[PDB]
Amino acid sequence: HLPNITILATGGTIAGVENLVNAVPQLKDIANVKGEQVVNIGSQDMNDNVWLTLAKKINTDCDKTDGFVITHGTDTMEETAYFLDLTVKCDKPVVMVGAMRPSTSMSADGPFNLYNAVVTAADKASANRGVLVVMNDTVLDGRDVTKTNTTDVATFKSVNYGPLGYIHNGKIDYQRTPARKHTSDTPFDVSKLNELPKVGIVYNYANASDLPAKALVDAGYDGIVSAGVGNGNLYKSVFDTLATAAKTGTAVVRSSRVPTGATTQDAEVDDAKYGFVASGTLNPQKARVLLQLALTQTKDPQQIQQIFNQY
Amino acid sequence: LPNITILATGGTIAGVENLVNAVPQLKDIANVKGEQVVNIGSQDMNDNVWLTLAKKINTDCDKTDGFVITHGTDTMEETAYFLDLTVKCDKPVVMVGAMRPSTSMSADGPFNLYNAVVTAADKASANRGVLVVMNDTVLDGRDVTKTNTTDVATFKSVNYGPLGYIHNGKIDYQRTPARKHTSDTPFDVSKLNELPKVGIVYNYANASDLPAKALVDAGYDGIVSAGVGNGNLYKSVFDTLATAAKTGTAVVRSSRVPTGATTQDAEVDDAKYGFVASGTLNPQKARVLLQLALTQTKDPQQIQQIFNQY
Amino acid sequence: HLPNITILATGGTIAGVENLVNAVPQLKDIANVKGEQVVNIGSQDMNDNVWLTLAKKINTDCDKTDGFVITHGTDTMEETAYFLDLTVKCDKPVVMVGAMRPSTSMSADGPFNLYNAVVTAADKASANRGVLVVMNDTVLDGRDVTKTNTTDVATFKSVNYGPLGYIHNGKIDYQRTPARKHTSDTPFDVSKLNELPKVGIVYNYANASDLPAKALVDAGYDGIVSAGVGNGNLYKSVFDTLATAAKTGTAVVRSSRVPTGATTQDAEVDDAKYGFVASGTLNPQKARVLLQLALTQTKDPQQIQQIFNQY
Amino acid sequence: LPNITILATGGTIAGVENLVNAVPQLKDIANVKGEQVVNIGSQDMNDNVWLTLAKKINTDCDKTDGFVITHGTDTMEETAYFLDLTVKCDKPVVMVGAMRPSTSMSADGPFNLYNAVVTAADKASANRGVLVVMNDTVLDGRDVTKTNTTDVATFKSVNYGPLGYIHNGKIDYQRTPARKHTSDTPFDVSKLNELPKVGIVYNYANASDLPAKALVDAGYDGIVSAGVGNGNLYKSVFDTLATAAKTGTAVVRSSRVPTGATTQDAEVDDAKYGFVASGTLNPQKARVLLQLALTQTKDPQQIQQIFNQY
Repeated sequence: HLPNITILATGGTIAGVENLVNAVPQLKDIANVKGEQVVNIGSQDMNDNVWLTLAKKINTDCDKTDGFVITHGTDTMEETAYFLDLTVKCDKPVVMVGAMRPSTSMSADGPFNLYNAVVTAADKASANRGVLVVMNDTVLDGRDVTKTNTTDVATFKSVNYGPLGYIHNGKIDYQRTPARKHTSDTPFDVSKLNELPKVGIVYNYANASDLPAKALVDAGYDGIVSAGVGNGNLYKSVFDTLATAAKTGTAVVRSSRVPTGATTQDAEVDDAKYGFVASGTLNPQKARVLLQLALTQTKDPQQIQQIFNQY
Repeated sequence: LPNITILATGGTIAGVENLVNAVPQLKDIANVKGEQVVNIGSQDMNDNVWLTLAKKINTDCDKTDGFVITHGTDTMEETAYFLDLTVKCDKPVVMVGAMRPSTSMSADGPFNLYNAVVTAADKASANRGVLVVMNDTVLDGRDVTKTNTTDVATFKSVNYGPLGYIHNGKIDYQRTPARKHTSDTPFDVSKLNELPKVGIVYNYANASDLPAKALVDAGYDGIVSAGVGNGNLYKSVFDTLATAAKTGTAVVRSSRVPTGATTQDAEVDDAKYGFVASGTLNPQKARVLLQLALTQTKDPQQIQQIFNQY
Repeated sequence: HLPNITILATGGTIAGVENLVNAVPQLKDIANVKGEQVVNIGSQDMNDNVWLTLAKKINTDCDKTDGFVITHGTDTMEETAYFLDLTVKCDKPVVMVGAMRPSTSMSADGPFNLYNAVVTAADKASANRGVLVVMNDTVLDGRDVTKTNTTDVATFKSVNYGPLGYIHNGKIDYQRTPARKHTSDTPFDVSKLNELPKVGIVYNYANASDLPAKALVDAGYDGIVSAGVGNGNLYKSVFDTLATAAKTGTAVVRSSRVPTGATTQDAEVDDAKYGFVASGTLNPQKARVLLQLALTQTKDPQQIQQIFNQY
Repeated sequence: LPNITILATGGTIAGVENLVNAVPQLKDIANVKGEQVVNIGSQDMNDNVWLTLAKKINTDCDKTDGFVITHGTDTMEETAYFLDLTVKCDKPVVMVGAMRPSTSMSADGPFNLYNAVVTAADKASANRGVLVVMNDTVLDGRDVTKTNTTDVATFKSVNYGPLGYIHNGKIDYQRTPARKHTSDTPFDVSKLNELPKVGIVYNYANASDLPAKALVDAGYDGIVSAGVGNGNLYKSVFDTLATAAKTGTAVVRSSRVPTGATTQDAEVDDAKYGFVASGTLNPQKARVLLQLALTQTKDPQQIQQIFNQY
């Protein structure tokens, strides 16, 4: 008896959706695989509608399978993974996987990546660890995982807290699990939502224009995430715009363009004075995910900060 | 002992005249003179300070043996690259800051400043471009970047590595940047009062096109895209920047991904759209080169050549 | 009411033992500190006797304090930390700390390192995580922590599974804990031992002499750890000597000189055929610690392998 | 197309004559000829193979445009440095291997070999020393090391970084090693049948002196210490090596620590004891340089100078 694993595809094939058991025939040795094409897009075009589709599908079909593998482009896999980490209520394994080389190229990584993703989704030890990303023989938690390099097959790393386990010869030695609350331990419930609160991201740098921030404010955005410099700092003109926005109903989260480390609460910005929230180790795109979901529950900055301290 | 000028741009990391008293060991390695150029937090760094610093270094080159610039860490990597392209003095120019306040336990500023002066005093530091010295390491201004929000070891040359390490006041240099810098560039800011307007837009799932449209509507000369993966763009952002490029806006594809190049000949046909690929330059560094490129040319093929040489 | 923290010193001072509350006066704000000089040596001379002294002291004095900080040289801190991780039965916090710069040098790291070590030992959340190392604002588990650079203040990293938490403004956000069994979950009990089994380490490289391995065998060593090349591979002459030793009573553990990754069981060496044990992610010096302790319980290679799979 | 010679030292990574059939895309970039020099696992690499490879490359230099050497990954970093010091051909010499078996899913060997040939065919690769090409990256033979036991991305130049990255068959080189290599070294193995005996001892808590004593008793010409921290030694190991140095044994302090230099002027008075500090050379790389140094001199001051130049 092998586990039933459902592959949900979101784009092109990473090996070579119903043909994957022929493209990677050794999947037969580890699982009974069934494939469904959910959508077909490049992940640079990933969007809220696809996120809601995936969460609802996994939650609806949880009782019909033993685990899920989602094939997904690498560019925004880290965003989808965290969205699902917060909204999936199935605690069976949910594993995302992609490929940094075309499936037609020399030494394509897709085939073995898919094999190892199925290994992970079939391992009972993978349950209750949240939504996972499996790339380059490594199991990574959906919160901390990020794409660190533009081209390397080894690009995906959990840059602050490290991987959960390594895969060798079809076996995983798990030595870690994420302590932040995920899946069925979060209050986020998207089962009935057709849309998510509007949250945009602005970058900070020398001489930064306030026009991007102002355009999101003019459009009535529900939240703005700042990709700050250093420990979440803001260029003066951007600071001025976001200070006004926070006092007129917009939720403002300070994150950082710096690729590792937390944007902390007790540094150079008096968040309580301005009504801002500090993102911790969540990078701008991950902080956007959590802020959108926070905004389904509350608009209060103190309550949003508590959310950013727990999930 | 060599004469070293410390140009301060903010608060102390260890008045500016007092640094020899804060770090008395500096007297054993250099004759130090300090000047306060501006006094701002580096999160508020801007074009006017960049122009002031380049002009000052170029004007005072003959008056000193080397320069150390004290600077906040948040945007040091941007100022370093700007100076790397516009300074024509080939005497050492070294930037330094501190990740812990000078008043805090185990403050890093004192030894960082000591090592920055060591570097500026070392004859072997000349002709290597503008340098950043942090955590016992000499880093080239092009590749150096702040990798962590809090760690004293945050500054790293994440693609090509450091130039040398400092131990007991001595540097073993094993590398130098091949990209053209300082007097090997055509960028000459000596007579400029302002720089071309270049903004940065971020890409992510469901990204709004409104930031890009706002820069276009303001007549920006260039826009850098902090793309996903190998410089890819969310569809609506792509569409806005493609239309803008047809009108003459310079568009550089960079990446929010912290290491690796945004390459030509990947998923985006840059020649078709009139875009430029930034290579290993991250968004804020690509902005620096794009502003300077736009002092010379608006033509995308020529801008691409600049992004392949500097 | 502040916690009672005991500082156990093993060498020179890292800040500036009873004077430390004067060298770092802000310790008064976070703990009631008492210091004891256990030994006074450079950690390059660390040895079994000091290890046994420390474990027995912590176990004896557990009920007299709220947590422990051990000041220790950096060169072998990673070895002592893992030894204590396996032998301490006090589940109150035990934190090791050192300094990469002299306490008299510019920007000495010792003072703040000690402050943060006391913060960690005083945090109730630090309990039950095993023996810890606190360096450069980071809390690291004793198993995976290793010295990665010869001079950098940021040298200590948990290179396979990452840190447990980061320290900012005297507060720790713990997001991980080690899954391998430690402290009171191990069977290793050194309370009555005056000596440990003899275990030496041999290096592998091109053209490697068998003479180091032969000298340990001739001396009747109880175990030998190989610092293998790649995934625990051995130069032919070293392989030949260790194959003979394993069949004549010596325990042989394959580790690797490679600084990250596991020496795995199902690679190029048939460990069952030769009676060898694979060390997993334990580097040679850490594998020595566990092998010495395994040898207090058993000489059987299969049982030693199980130990290397659980601790 | 350039003529590239593939010298194989073990099993295939993608007979040796068949590589153009395993990787047909090689025909689009080079005229490839293969020769099997030896057939061993690289964990069994040894002095005789090193001498064979250096002599073969030096003899056949005029007959080809570049060399690729296929080699096991376990000791590739040692062979690369040996060749980096002894090859006098300044045409490209590139080493390559594979972390996954050629028969396994997503085997890395095929593309690694393709990129190695790209590198050997690129005129810009010349005069950079012996190179290792792995995971789309060109790495200098001195600093390159295997950092992980299993990862395809294991090879990194952990102190000074890579020389260039390979994308779509093109290399952007931004660095070159400053330490002297190839024809800038005095090491000449053309007439040597053997190399001086150099062994490596490890340091750790409670370390036995018996390994060191065994090498001394065998009359080893040199011993490298894999020290703790900045090249420190356990007392009993120290005492044995100090006595041996007084008798003429060459002793190099390296470090088991995987990055950073073993420096002069730290905790060990090298001049007093007659020891040599290895710098950034790890134990196995320090052995390579020490063996070659001992073909020229037994004097510790001269050996230290060699460790400061190569």
